[PDB]
Amino acid sequence: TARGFVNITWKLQLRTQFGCLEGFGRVVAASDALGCVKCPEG
Amino acid sequence: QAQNCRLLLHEEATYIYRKPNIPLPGFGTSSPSVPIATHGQLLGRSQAIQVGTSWKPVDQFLGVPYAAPPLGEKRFRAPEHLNWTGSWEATKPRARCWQPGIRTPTPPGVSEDCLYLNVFVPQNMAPNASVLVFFHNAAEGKGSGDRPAVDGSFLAAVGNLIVVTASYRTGIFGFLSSGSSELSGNWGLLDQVVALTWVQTHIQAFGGDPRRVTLAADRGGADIASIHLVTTRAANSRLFRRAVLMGGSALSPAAVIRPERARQQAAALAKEVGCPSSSVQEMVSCLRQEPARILNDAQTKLLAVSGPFHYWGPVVDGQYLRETPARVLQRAPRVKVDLLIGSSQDDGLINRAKAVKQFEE
Amino acid sequence: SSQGCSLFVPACTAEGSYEEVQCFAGDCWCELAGSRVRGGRPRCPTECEKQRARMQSLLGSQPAGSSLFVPACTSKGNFLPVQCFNSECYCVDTEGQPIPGTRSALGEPK
Amino acid sequence: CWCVDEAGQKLEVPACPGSCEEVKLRVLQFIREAEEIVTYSNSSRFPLGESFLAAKGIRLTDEELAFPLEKFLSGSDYAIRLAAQSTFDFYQRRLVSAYLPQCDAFGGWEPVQCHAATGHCWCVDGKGEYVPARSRQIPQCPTSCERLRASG
Amino acid sequence: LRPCELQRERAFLKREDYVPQCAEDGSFQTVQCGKDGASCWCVDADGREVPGSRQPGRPAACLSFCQLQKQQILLYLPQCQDSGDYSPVQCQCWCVDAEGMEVYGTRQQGRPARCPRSCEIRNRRLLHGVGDRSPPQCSPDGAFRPVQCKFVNTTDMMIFDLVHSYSRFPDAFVTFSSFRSRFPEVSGYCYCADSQGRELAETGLELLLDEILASTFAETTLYRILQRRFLAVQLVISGRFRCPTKCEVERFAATSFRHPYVPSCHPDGEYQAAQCQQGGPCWCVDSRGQEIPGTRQQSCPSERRRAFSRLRFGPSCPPSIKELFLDSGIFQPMLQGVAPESLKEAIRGLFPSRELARLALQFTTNAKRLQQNLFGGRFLVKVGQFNLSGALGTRGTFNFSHFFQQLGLGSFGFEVNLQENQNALQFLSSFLELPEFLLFLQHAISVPEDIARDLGDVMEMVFSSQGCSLFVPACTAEGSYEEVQCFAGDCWCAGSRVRGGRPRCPTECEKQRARMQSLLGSQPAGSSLFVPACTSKGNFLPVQCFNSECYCVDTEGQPIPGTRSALGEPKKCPSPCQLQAERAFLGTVRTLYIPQCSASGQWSPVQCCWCVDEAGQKLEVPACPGSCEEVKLRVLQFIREAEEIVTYSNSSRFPLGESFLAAKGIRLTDEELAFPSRETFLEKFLSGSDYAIRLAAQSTFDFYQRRLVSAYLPQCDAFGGWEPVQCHAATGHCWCVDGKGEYVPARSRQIPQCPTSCERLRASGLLSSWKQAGVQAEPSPKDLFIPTCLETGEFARLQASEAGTWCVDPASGEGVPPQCPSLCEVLQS
Amino acid sequence: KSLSLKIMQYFSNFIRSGNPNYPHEFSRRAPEFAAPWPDFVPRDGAESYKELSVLLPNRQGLKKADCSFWSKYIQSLKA
Amino acid sequence: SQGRTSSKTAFSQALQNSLGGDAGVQAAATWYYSLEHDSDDXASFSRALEQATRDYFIICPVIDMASHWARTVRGNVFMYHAPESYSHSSLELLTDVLYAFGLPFYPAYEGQFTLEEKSLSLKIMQYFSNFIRSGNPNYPHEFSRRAPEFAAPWPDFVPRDGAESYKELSVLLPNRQGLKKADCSFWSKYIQSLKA
Ligand SMILES: *[C@@H]1O[C@H](CO)[C@@H](O[C@@H]2O[C@H](CO)[C@@H](O)[C@H](O)[C@H]2NC(C)=O)[C@H](O)[C@H]1NC(C)=O
Ligand SMILES: *[C@@H]1O[C@H](CO)[C@@H](O)[C@H](O)[C@H]1NC(C)=O
Ligand SMILES: *[C@@H]1O[C@H](CO)[C@@H](O)[C@H](O)[C@H]1NC(C)=O
Ligand SMILES: *[C@@H]1O[C@H](CO)[C@@H](O)[C@H](O)[C@H]1NC(C)=O
Ligand SMILES: *[C@@H]1O[C@H](CO)[C@@H](O)[C@H](O)[C@H]1NC(C)=O
Ligand SMILES: *[C@@H]1O[C@H](CO)[C@@H](O)[C@H](O)[C@H]1NC(C)=O
Ligand SMILES: *[C@@H]1O[C@H](CO)[C@@H](O)[C@H](O)[C@H]1NC(C)=O
Repeated sequence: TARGFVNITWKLQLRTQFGCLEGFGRVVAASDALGCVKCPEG
Repeated sequence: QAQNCRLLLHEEATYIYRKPNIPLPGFGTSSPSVPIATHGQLLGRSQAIQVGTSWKPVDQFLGVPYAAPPLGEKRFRAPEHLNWTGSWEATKPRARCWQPGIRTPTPPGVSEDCLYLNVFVPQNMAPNASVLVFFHNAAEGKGSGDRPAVDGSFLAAVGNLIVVTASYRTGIFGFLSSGSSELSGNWGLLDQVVALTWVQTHIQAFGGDPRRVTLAADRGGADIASIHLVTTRAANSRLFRRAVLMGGSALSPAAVIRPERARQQAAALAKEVGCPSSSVQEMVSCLRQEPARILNDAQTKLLAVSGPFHYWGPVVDGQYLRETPARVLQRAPRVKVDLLIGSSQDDGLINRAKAVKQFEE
Repeated sequence: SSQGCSLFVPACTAEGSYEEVQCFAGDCWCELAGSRVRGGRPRCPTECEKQRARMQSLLGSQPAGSSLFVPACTSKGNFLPVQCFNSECYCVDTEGQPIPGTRSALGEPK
Repeated sequence: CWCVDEAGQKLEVPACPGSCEEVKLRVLQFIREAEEIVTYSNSSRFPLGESFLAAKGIRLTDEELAFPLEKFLSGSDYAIRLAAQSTFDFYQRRLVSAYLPQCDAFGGWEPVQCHAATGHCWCVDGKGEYVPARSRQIPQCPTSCERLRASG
Repeated sequence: LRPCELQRERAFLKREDYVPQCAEDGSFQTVQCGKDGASCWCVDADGREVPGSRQPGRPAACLSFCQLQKQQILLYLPQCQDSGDYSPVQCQCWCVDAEGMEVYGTRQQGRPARCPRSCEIRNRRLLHGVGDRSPPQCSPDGAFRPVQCKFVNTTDMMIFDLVHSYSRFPDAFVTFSSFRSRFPEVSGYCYCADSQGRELAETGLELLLDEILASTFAETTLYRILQRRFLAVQLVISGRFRCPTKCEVERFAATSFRHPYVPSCHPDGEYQAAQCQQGGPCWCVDSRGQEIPGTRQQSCPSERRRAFSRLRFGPSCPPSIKELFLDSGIFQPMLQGVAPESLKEAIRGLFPSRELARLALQFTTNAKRLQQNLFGGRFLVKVGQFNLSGALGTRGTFNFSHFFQQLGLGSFGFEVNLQENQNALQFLSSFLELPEFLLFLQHAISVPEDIARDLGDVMEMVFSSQGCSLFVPACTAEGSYEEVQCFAGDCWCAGSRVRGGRPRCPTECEKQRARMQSLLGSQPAGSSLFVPACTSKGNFLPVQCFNSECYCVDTEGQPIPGTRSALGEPKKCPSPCQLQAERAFLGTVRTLYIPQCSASGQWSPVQCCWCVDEAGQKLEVPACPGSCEEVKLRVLQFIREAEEIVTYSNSSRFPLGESFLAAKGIRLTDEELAFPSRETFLEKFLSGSDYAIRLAAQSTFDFYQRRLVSAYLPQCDAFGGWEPVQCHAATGHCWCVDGKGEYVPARSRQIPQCPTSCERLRASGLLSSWKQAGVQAEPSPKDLFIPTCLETGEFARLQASEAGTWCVDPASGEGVPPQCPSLCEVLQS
Repeated sequence: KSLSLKIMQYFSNFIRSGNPNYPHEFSRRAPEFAAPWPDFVPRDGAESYKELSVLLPNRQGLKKADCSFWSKYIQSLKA
Repeated sequence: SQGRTSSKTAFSQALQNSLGGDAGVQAAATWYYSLEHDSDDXASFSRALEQATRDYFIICPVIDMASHWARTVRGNVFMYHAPESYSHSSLELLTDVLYAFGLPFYPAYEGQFTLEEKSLSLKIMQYFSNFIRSGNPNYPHEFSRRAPEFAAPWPDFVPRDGAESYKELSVLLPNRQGLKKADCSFWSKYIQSLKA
């Protein structure tokens, strides 16, 4: 990080495979659209 | 297309609760029998107005008196509280004032008893709504007995405010002064400062707020209206917070007529109709007998700008107005009155006398 | 004939017949004044707009305080449904001609 | 027969679109026009000079060229968009988008409109007119009546 | 002081060959340096040097204190913010100051929602009883107010306690009259304070309180008056209505300590965009001073990108601030009566917060009276002429003696331009008693806080919009908004939009001409100043005169030494070719192309080799074409371009639509489309021009003619000279031209015969005696001759005149170096 | 009908707040229906007003030439 | 050079000398040209006073004479106006005498005049030579009405308010109409009436 930045991942909250914030959990949508609903009380 | 209202909030919130508006005693039905104190019920009517595709119900109290009908011996003297009682049928626009150049025979709905103010209050709105006392003398043609000349329901609805549309007597009837101690005055300016105390007192009965009145006035009658921005009231009871003068100002050349001009500007009238212009007491006591038709065929004759061009306006009388408006405006401000002043290019001293020329022809 | 009057080519309709809307280099005008619209296309003045402009120009001659008929046109250019002159309004057809009947006075729903 | 909008203007039983679907057929037609350009270029029966010359409003008539563009002659922003879509496509899809509104099943505008790609999901009234951002929780906005009721 | 300054001060006095550079906050700079920038080694807060760093130069962004303390533990872990500094709350989930040692009472199970700033701790730490009993004035965000003010008991010189006196006697502070009647022997004392609240050096200014409900005394009108006076006195001292900023304290300290890295800043106060350490690398820097992660060694491309998105959407300036401030005269009179800086900060010192300006503008109702209320009198005007020095000012810590010893009777490295400060302070005075100012506050208060944090930032964004469809800007390398933007035929460089052709940028000459013309409008009538004259293209005219003294000028309008003759006498001064020669000589030996000019001064035909026209402009041993051969090569190249277009289309290599985009100047770039000659073709159309239209028309005609199943090239003689009679070669209307292709005044019979270059010239010289020079150097009226033409048309070999005869070449009436050279003989050389 | 509905809001904001741009005297949210109505300041540099035309554009110097004749010259001639 | 320069007295004196030398005419001119004689800045007072003196002395009388020469017909009239040119001070000659006499072509002033100026001067020299020869700048011979080719025709000055044309001695040499209608209307009608 001292330079302004083994497995290194630079995940940006809003190559380059989309994901989502942990606790939401992605959807069958693989890689494109809308995805990663908020996980319900279940 | 459609009017889309929505609240303003200082910051997001989860639950938002709004308390519904409770109509004041009298409203809610389609005959809003408003009880105004020390008189009784003042029952008007309701009408639904369309602006976009959406309608707003607006209560309309057309023809609410604010002064005894200046007929007969109450002609060239200041107005006074009508002292009515019981139930007023404020559901039909009333007769409009006599104006220069009224086509003969006198058309329907023109008479000296023209001191009536229409009130247009939307159905239900905020507790302390604002008011707009628009001083407008309807023209000869506008108005069909069912509807007022300037409806004002449409400004009331798209502003959520009350719109009082007062009329007032103008011409000789309003302003036949003689600069002297016996007949000087601006009766039409004294009876449009009585349509503002009425709005001061009995507008709480409607949804209005006495502290937010807004004295407006149109072409030519905004030189008369703007004399309130320079007259000194008691200064404890202001009669308006703002002023929307459309087409005039206190500073115009003819905003007030000089006494020596006024004194002779009525001697011409008195001679013209046939009265003896020897002394005011004997002169005015003769005009008080002349029918309005004969007395308004005279002013239109004197008022044409190719011969005399006798314009009648607010004299200075010491009691109500004491100093010329140019000299009053030199003094320092005492109360901050906003102002939305303006004019139109279609205006013009010959356009306002349009009715007089058609009479001269 | 000299009255009035770079790399521009005019368009042509069938059998000569100078085409209405001539375009060039981002301009397009239908010449006649008040037609240059930079980008897009202009609309040829409808019959209404021609009568409006003529009557407006003729208005300048009339003495102040007097008025005459200046038909009002919609945004596209059609005559308004109702044309008033002086307290007497008549509903007009497409080319601004009064419809028989329907000549009520001003200030009453029609 | 055919069907027109409430102004009477021609609209290309012939039951035909609602508030939005017509606004969507325009976008569908637009992409169709853009693809028509790319395939004409691929077939190569038009010169570049023709496109430019039309851009300047100097199209050539087949009457003076008996040997054998309405999109471009009118130098309108729609033509600019169409040409830009055409050229972007050609290069992109030779070696190797347009916002069409989301609609409901009955042809009425869906309350919440999304750009479908890095979307800034605004929401529209019952006639597609936007009513007042890559934000989380793509906003929920009122249907046609929940807007009328909230106002009323 | 702090762990540093004690070490720092000691080194300076002792002269040890290293001074431990430490910034504001009295904390060691992460990257120290040696006595002469030889080897900058980076250290930690204690002052130890990291063993793995001694490199010469500047270490590449050495690790910050938080991590340099974090990784120590590994051989609780601090949570270092992205900037490398401690997070405000560590995590028992307590929170910490900006040094590492936790604030006292903050140990909690969960994260505190918000725990105090650097000031609120000092105030609370004052009630607990460690420090002099005078609470520092805290900014609402929690930081120290820039201008601290602590009263002083004039007797025995002990600070006047305020946590007690204000607590018990809060009414005494309602006004200055009340205060004096309760604590007569108190004389205020205002000073600037750094980020840590520590008193700055030699900036205290002991006011006088003799002649001039809230809480905390940091909101009472006493303070706000007592610091508006201090800032006013500072405007004279320093020139800016504010205390020295975080940058300037470091720069003054760096200049005073003469260490290698002296930070660079501009009177705005913010850190300069790029600070260049002397004796090593430079680098960009942010507002806080943190080096950008790598820059060791403007807004077009974003705007370009955004415009493209608006195209991608397919079919289907600040907000409301230009037409309330700039349109109406609520702003225009504000600047006129110095600098935006002195006007930016003259409304942070006044009205520190928007909730105050609202109060101020409702209790004044009188523009003239405003300056009386704010400063408790006519202070600042009394400050311009130094009437304060005896009235209010007093022995504090600024040494007005030394300040005046350089004057007639700077603070933090500020050069004192005393006349400008007196002008600037006066400017505020009239600006403050200005009726339009009250309206400005009424509007500046309204603007949403998100776009303007405070009234100071309100004012920039309205300065920034002083002037202020489907267009995409072009872009050069590294942003660099391109000079000439084209769209839909328009092309504008930015007061000149011209249709069609690509416009020309205003040369330096034209810019100077316009500036001096505008400055002429101010000058009184009958007086004049220098307005340099520019040629058609834009170059400076060879001779520039001012008044009876004319000096020939070089390329960029700089007088040449010598040649300063008086007006009205022939001045022969370097030809444009020789000026370009000297300019290129200087330019090309100053970086460590040569135009060589004919002896007469004109551009030599061959330049290098290659050949150019008489103006010296580049023209595509190489023999050069004649007057018409070049005009023919142009047409040949044009037909070649048209065929290139047709055979590009026949290759289906170019999208049908792109050629349209060029007409609208939206040629898109291959930086954003790296898939691909594509650019080369689009250069022809991009600048929508008559040439482009002609080329497109020719290409289309060719494509639709020769796909299934012209251009007038001029006729020329054997020597490249224009033929007298030019025919269109097909249904010809055979006009005839002069000796340089310029037409001189129909499918007629007997195609016209028109005179050669000399029969025309001889006929002219016979009819009207417009003779021709023989020597070209101020010929006497005898050196002139009427050309003698032999029969067929060419110039006679030998041309005579009353003064003598000379041999000329029959091609053109131009002499030759000498019997008499004949055509083939002159062509031999 | 659409221009009139932008001027019934300038004249209703004024009746309510005293400043046609803002409908509430305790909320300075800028207006969106039409362009801001600038306060009239008498300075000759710019004394803006509102041209009640279709676009509702602000202008300046209503009648500089003609109302300097009456206000400055003729008023002098009155003496 | 003599030392005495502008002062408070001069401001109200100069205006009086230049425009008066009357009391009502001065008020009218002071309003019309906004000559704030009290304002103590020669930079602006003088710049607004040169305009008044130019209108009164230099440019309206050369329109009054043109109109009176055309009306009570005394022969052709051709009016020209040479717009303000900021370039050539240090020549005590204005842009219509240093174009009508070929100042650009002088050997002394070589390199001081752009080729645009030299071409314009040549066109204007042709206009003035045509006038000197034939009496009508368009036609160089009084017995041949061939239209001029060098520049646009110079229209005869007819005093009708509908169109009273003149030639603007600028680079393009365009014809214009109504040289100074407002200001010379002021001076010729209002002030002249006010003289009585
Ligand atoms: C210089 O400052 C002195 C003292 O501050 C001024 O003297 C005061 O003047 C004001 C009004 O100008 C009076 O209200 C005070 O009573 C005066 N006080 C004293 C002690 O003299 C002085 O006016 C300022 N100006 C000059 C020119 O000296
Ligand atoms: C109204 O009635 C009251 C008595 O209640 C009386 O004193 C007053 O004079 C009356 N006003 C008029 C106009 O009669
Ligand atoms: C607002 O409304 C109530 C009645 O609903 C009125 O009594 C009150 O006085 C009004 N507000 C003020 C400040 O008067
Ligand atoms: C159309 O483009 C495609 C994609 O590059 C290409 O395969 C094909 O050859 C083109 N059409 C023809 C007839 O070449
Ligand atoms: C200031 O010093 C004197 C010294 O005797 C002290 O008594 C006095 O109380 C101090 N000032 C105040 C206001 O207390
Ligand atoms: C003020 O400046 C001079 C400059 O040398 C210094 O000697 C003197 O001690 C200073 N006076 C004070 C009170 O600091
Ligand atoms: C275009 O190409 C075809 C073959 O692909 C050829 O027969 C034709 O002559 C070419 N036309 C031109 C103008 O090059």
